[PDB]
Amino acid sequence: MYNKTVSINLDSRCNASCDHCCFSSSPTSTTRMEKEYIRELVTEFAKNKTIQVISFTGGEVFLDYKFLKELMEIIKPYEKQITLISNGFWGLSKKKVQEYFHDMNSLNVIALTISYDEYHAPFVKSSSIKNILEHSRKYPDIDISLNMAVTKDKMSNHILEELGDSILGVKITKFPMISVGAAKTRIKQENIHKFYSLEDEDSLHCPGYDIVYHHDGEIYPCCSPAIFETKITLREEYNQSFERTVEKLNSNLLLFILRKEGFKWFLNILKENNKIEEFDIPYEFSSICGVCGSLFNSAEKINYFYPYMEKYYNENF
Amino acid sequence: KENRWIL
Ligand SMILES: Nc1ncnc2c1ncn2[C@@H]1O[C@H](CSCC[C@H](N)C(=O)O)[C@@H](O)[C@H]1O
Ligand code: SF4
Ligand code: SF4
Repeated sequence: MYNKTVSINLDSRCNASCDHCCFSSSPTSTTRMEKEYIRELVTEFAKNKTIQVISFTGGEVFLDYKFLKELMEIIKPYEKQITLISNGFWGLSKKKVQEYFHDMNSLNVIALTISYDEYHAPFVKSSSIKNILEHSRKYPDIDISLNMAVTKDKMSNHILEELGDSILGVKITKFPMISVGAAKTRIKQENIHKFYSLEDEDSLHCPGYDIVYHHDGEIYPCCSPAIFETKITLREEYNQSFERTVEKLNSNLLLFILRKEGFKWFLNILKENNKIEEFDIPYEFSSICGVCGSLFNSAEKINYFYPYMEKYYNENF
Repeated sequence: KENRWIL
């Protein structure tokens, strides 16, 4: 269970410095796993019989293209599928776009997501994005998507218009901000959309787990921006196998209760014990992950649930 | 869904 896909966050370094960035990525970001350690991880994931998809994220994965192509080439003999996400800064040159698409097509890259919005706009020109989107027409086996992070004051309405006909046939999704990283301090909270509240608990369910080996050296149960500020980690030692990561994910009591009972199990404990204000749990949220982030972003918060999770285990199994 | 947001 949860062992057919894995993600690696290659680095926190990025050419951009978006004001919403969950990692606060910038050209001077230093948080990353060693290159040799990542090589060993990719080699293991490629040799693993159950993994089908390996996803790469950052930071900006195309910043050190030589290392990315080297990692994709370790996977090549094993025939696993690859997904990539990028700010498309490399789209500036049609010749680079041609080179990278040719590489991606021969290295079993099945999906490429390009992020572009008013937060990315100061660092990447619209023309770079257009170049990538137009050339993708020649590679129908690569799934192309455009991810746009928006706020009430920065809805990216003019950005799509300026992309012109390059967006024809491309899946576009506009999404709200998770109040984590640079979004916590550089964006007014009144500009973040509020779709959920502590009251409509019936819809508070985690979308699912997806293992990520993050640039901070930890392992996370999902790839949501919110998880990275939590203390929920699947790593117990420096050299830990994927089998052990999956076994830890599948035997984690907190994640088991979260999957089976939903966020209402944790929220009702805090309401019953009058800890919503003490734990700084927000009243409204842009997404379900926003609740997740605030329930478990400290060791005190997680440890608070232990006697209740212990009682749950005894009662149910 | 949100579990594959940054990928
Ligand atoms: N605080 C936050 N809330 C919501 N989405 C965020 C976020 N921080 C980053 N993202 C989004 O998460 C995605 C992956 S960020 C890393 C991949 C790459 N540099 C890129 O920009 O695509 C991007 O689409 C980005 O806009
Ligand atoms: S959102 Fe992506 S492009 Fe923007 S700073 Fe973060 S990693 Fe870099
Ligand atoms: S609800 Fe929590 S565990 Fe589930 S995807 Fe969102 S951040 Fe990850």
